[PDB]
Amino acid sequence: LKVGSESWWQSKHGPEWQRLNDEMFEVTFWWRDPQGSEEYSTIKRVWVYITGVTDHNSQPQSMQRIAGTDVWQWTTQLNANWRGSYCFIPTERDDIFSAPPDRLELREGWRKLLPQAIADPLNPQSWKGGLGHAVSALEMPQAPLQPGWDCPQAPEIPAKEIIWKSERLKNSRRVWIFTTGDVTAEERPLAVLLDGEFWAQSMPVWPVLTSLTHRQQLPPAVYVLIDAIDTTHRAHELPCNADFWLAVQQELLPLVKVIAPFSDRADRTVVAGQSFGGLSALYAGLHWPERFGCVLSQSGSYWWPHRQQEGVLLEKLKAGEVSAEGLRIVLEAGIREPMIMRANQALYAQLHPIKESIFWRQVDGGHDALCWRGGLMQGLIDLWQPLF
Ligand code: NA
Repeated sequence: LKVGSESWWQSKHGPEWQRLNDEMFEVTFWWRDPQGSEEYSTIKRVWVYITGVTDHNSQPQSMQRIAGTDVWQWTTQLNANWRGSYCFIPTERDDIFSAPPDRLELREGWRKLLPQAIADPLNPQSWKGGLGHAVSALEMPQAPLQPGWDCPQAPEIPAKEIIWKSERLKNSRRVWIFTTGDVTAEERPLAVLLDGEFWAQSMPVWPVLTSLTHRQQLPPAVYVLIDAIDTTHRAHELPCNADFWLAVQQELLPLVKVIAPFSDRADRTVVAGQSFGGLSALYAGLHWPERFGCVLSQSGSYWWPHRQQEGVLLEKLKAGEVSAEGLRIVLEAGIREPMIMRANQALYAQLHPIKESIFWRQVDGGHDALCWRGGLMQGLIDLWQPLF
């Protein structure tokens, strides 16, 4: 009842929202200063950073402290269909975002601040982000269902983590092997997931796949999740790197097959990734359609390597150096990530001769795992649907 008191804080479990109109909701966020009120606290600003929203040309506004309390509060508006992740940035600095600002001023600003990002401690839905700070989930009421995520179930057989020591790549990484449905299942499709460490540890997919397979949305299957190791490895290995996929095919999969047998049918073999991983996943089906006949690409980085020039994959597809023949593809991108959107549309245009084998999807979200988690499940559902 009295704002900022223990009992008041008790009633707070993350942001609260209410409809403004048909299109928008108003949303309020609270952060509690561990250090107490103005007198006792060194905190000068708290920034709310919302993925795909905070980035998109006016001056950022801080949370404001309610005078005399440990409460910081900030209100904004969000689209009814929107879902995405956010973080708080409590900082002792007062120099960032003072000017009334250039697009590059903004980016620089957030670059300086993002190292101090934290998840909302009162939001139960928080995870270690992909960018070395924790984040929290926010979903507006009309955001679409994400298959399986609302009714996770304990895995029947927990995933096995092995170390894959690659002779070709001269490195070691974690691989997680997870099998679903009935043990005796024969000719189980294989799905390979890039950024495996994220989907194995940060936002574990196990209980969601379990849930969907139990209700026969997904066939019994073998999932192989590959650790990207770190940012540098990832940026070398994922974007169009033949040696990565030759190692995967010649060393990793034959190991996985003796531990967890799966089908050698390309037409049910899935390769799934996001950004560099989506690009990688397509690159794999274009060059080894005998092994990978199904591609799940979400927010694929089709601009690669050019951070106003076509990406190399698109160029090689234009030139007929590679064909998308013998492929089923889920191709997904968010509207709140405009440059990714454009690259994906350019690819889609190019894939015209193979247009009807493509599940083309747009989304009200950004470059954000909270959005991807749904499209990942739905994409696996679409690709495997002919097995039903
Ligand atoms: Na639930």
